[PDB]
Amino acid sequence: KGLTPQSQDFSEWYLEVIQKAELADYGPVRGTIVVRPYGYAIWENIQQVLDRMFKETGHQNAYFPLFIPMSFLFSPELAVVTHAGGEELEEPLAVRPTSETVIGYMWSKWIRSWRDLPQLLNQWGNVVRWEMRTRPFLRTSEFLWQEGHTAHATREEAEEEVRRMLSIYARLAREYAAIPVIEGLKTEKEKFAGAVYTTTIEALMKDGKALQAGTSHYLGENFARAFDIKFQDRDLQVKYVHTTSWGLSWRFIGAIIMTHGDDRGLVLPPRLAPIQVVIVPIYKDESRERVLEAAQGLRQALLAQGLRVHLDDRDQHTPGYKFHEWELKGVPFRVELGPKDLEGGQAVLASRLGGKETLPLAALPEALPGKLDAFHEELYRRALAFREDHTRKVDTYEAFKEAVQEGFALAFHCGDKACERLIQEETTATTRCVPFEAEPEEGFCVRCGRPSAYGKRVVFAKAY
Amino acid sequence: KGLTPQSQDFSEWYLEVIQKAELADYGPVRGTIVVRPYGYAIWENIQQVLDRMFKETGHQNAYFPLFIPMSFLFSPELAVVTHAGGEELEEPLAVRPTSETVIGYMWSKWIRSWRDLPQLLNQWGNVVRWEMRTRPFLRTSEFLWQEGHTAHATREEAEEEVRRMLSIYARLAREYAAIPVIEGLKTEKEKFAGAVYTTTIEALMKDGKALQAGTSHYLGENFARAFDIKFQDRDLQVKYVHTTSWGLSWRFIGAIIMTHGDDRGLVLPPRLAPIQVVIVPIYKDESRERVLEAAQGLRQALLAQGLRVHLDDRDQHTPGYKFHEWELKGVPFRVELGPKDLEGGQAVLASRLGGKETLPLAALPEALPGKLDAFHEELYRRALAFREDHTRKVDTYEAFKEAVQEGFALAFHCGDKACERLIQEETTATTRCVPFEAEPEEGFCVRCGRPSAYGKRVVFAKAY
Ligand code: PRO
Ligand code: PRO
Ligand SMILES: [Zn+2]
Ligand SMILES: [Zn+2]
Repeated sequence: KGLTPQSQDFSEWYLEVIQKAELADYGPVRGTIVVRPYGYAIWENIQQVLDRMFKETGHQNAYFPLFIPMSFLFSPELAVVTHAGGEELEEPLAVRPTSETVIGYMWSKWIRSWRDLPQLLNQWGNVVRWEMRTRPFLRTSEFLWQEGHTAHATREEAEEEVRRMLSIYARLAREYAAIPVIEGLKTEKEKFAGAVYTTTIEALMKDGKALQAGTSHYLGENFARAFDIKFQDRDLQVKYVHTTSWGLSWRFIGAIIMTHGDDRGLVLPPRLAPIQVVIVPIYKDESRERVLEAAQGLRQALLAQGLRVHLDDRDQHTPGYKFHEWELKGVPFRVELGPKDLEGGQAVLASRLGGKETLPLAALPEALPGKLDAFHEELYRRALAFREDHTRKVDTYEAFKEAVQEGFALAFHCGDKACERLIQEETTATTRCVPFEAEPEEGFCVRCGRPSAYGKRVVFAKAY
Repeated sequence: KGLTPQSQDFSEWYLEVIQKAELADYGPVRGTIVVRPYGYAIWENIQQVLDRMFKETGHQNAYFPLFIPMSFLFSPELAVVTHAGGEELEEPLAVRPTSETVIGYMWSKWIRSWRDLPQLLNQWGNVVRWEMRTRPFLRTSEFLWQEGHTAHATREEAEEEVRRMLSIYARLAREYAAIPVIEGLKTEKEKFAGAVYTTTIEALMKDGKALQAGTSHYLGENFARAFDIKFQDRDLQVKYVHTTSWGLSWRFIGAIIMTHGDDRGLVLPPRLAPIQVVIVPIYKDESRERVLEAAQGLRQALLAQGLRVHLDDRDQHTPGYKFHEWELKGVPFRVELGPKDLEGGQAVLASRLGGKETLPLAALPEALPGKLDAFHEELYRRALAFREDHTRKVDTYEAFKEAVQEGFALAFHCGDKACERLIQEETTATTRCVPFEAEPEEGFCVRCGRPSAYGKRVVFAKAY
């Protein structure tokens, strides 16, 4: 019995694919999950790519405390520790749901003058925002992520940092995850608490719902003032720094799953997939040697190409079982190398996106690289296609209600929080972002009729 | 205030070098510290080296929960969360002090047959073991580490795993940290709670005190039976699995500090140093372009050699500041590139171990690799020498008392926990380990006079 098809019950599909693809399981504590190897592998690949980009932009990792003094922030989202060291604590401690306060506290002492700027930090680690309904990679009390924090002398430098980091997320999304996104500003109601403004990249999942794939905020001098973070400038004048904050959690994995997955299971993007090419040898005692020798040789030839290949040499599972598992886990390509095919110097190259073809083993190494890129380009093409097919401009609240049932709704909004909150209360849909690049338009609020704001149509959609 | 020399007050020297090398700082919560970029970079290299070794030995990373059900274990060590989701928990959760239980729980349901073995897992993350007084990298409530957990079908396979890992640790210490260690067994009184036997690698710091650089435990089937972790063997019979456990925390960093640091600050082992060669460009307005062009050229030449080089062209600090900084931070080699020397195609290459010499930029790329290797060898050499000069066979408790005041004391012990405890109560010294490879000797306990156990002399010392 297969997975509950996407069109049947998308939600139940998602959970099942995660279990079957062995991406994760559920821990003994409600709301907490354990990321199994295969799943962790995806995370590690995302860490690596992001790290490079962070480093190339002059950022450095570090590590701040897990516990934060309540004074700095019981709110529901918080997991609070009231007892430690056997005794009850005078002031309870919050397990970090985010680290801006603690970092700010530390910057207050490290920063003295322009010589201590800019501060370009990043932290890979966990955080805790309490969750009851456990949904691997989408809803979990605890989750892993990357939270970058920076401090600058000028406002201009900070704002450039925000967009720089957002773009890095968009690039990871597009060039590495084959997930098309939309860059823009969150509305006042939707921004990060403490930030003057929040930028974001919004993606559209296969079930028509939007998902924020990453975020970068301009905190101005809000945290600087709160945590007394000032410096003496070259002009001998003492000023407040301007900080920024940017993060991307393993929710990005859920994005990968709900964007490219199908009724057969996962379909991982080549440039982030732990296994780009699995090799399943087909043989009998008589040809075991000659094939494994030809298989391993391929393995080595592929490695030499810099490809992430995996030789499923397991001598205890039918080639079908293997084939199924790798299909379930979304391995881009699969090479079935057997007796008869080998004899002509060829083998069969199965594509996860569908199709097969017997090619010459000697050509595989030179071919695969370019094929993987095609595979990636195709994933993106379809995703784009899907979005185009699920995006609609609306001028009436009746058309809007229809649109947010299928995907993205481009509506005019007055800009009033109460009006936007009403739209969510009635249709459950929210504002995703006020796109940076969008045809400039003026009109009237699709919900209250009053004159539109933002000078362009806002992206609306039901979101995760 | 300069660095309190080691001979004056080693402890104050340590706290001081850590602050001055900007390795870490104290967080807003007691017993908490923040690892600064430079310090974190050290940890990263350690992660990378250990990761490669773990992977080459078939281990895969995963990520289990931060929270552990209290019933799986308020002990002083624990940091308990009693409130979450805006209400008081009916069952207070414990912040993991170690991931033995949860992983066992998971294994209970993941393991069914011998097909599901061996289970070779590793996790990189944080744990919390409440601490009152805070001492960077040695005593902190929260600390980062790597904890390996494996499950095996046979007892032999488990024990081989145990030693395999300890050896990897030992290799890390020796070949990478240039820190000589001693592989042996912890006595019954000093083993890991829940383990059959605990192996370890003991190192001697420059203050004559011992320090555990890492441990590997044979848990037998204690956890397996406790969490009902069994499998159906090939012989159709159902049996318990045998599990191991091994860890190495950022305490290893503290080891690197107290093993090679001098009165001038840190001295980092080349193979683990974030920056192996730093290039500080000294120039004037009329010579900025020429100096920087050559400096960058050298940077690229060294990178090409696979060396970790850094070009310090910060505008927020002067040359004086920098040279002092990199000395404090312990960079193995320093390259002073100025206009005059550049005219003759030269620069000053200074060694952290002491030395200077104007050399032609063209020879540096080809010489440095070798020089670094020598640097490493030298560090190790001295470290070996230091230990030799601070290890002493003792046959009397009086001599014992003297030896433990300088370093290692090779004494005979009855093996009684009571006796061993008495020794510590009296001298504060502890058994570090009963070395695997040591000259076989029979005798009488240095403290109670009763016949000796372990068939060899037991390593004693005052430890961290
Ligand atoms: O939680 C957030 O959205 C910000 C950005 C990463 C760190 N904190
Ligand atoms: O704490 C210990 O010693 C074991 C080994 C690492 C995980 N737990
Ligand atoms: Zn309106
Ligand atoms: Zn005794």
